[PDB]
Amino acid sequence: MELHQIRGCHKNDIELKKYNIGVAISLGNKWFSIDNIEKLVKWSLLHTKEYVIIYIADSIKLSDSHAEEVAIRYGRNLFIKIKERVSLSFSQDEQAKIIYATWSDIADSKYKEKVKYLYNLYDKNINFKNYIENFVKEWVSKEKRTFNNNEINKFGRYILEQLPELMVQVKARGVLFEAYVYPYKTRITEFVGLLQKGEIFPEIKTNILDNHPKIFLEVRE
Repeated sequence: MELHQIRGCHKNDIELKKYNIGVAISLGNKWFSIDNIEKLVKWSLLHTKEYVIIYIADSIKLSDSHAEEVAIRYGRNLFIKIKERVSLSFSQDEQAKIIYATWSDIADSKYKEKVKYLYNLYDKNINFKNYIENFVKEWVSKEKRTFNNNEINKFGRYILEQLPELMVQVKARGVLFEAYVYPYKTRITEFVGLLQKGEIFPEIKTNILDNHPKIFLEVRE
């Protein structure tokens, strides 16, 4: 595993250890085996400024929040497996650098205001709604299963919940992390790139972005 492509800084800022690094796990994505998560976490500990923040970032009713629901159904059991692998793979010195951020650790009141902005935009702006939905339709068109329009719309809202964490630097239990690692560029990361630059839906940048954009580090074998 090494850095492939970087959006938001130069290669020199990474080998200089300027930033804390988040490991965004897409639970249910076949690449995020425990072995690959361990390799992302290993790489992150070696390149980080200080901390590695592990969190659930995607999931393509016991809670009003899909990301919360995911957290309590599956995110906890995943965190339990990662913890045990880590305590056998790393020294007590390294384990102290790891923060297991739950959805509620990240989605504080400031975060929820951003999400709420997006939800309202999804409901009142039909171009924005239509665009978010097509991300969903693209994904589902590479899966076998079909989905109705009502579920497409629901899946779109799930994206908006995670959007601020990809766009802005947020704190996880009082620890700012400026960059996150992910094994592949996606349509989401290209979308976020445009949002941060105000080249698409510029109202979003005006209302939720703070001139400290999340840095995306593409890291894989």
